Amino acid sequence: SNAADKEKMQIGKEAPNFVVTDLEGKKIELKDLKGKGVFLNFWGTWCKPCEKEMPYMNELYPKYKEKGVEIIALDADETDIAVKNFVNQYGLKFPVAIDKGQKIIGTYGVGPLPTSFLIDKDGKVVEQIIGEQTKEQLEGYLKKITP
Repeated sequence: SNAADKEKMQIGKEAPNFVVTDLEGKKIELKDLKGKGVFLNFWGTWCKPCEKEMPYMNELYPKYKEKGVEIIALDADETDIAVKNFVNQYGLKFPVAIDKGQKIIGTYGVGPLPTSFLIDKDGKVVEQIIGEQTKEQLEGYLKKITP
């Protein structure tokens, strides 16, 4: 079997590492991002609260990226075509990746979408956030994990 079968997300403890390819073909490994805050967002193109908040994230991203915060938007296993088209129409600049198999979703215990996790520079999960957030709200979270 695999040890990751029994990996577990705990508030105030190290995030379950994962490895995905983003839509620009680039490798993301969560552990590689130690030194940065990470806003880990689980989403979908059909989820209206996800759709409405993602422009907000997009307007916040340049601001917080320089400050060493990464946004990783994990899509809930839709097609490459459905997702590339969504990202395209919105002009998203932050990393987007499809969680093939919904594996990472399972590891993270995600049900309702959208769900976000705040991961700080140590790679510790500090907060789990459920439901659509406002731009003001999102910026708050992003400040909370600025390195």
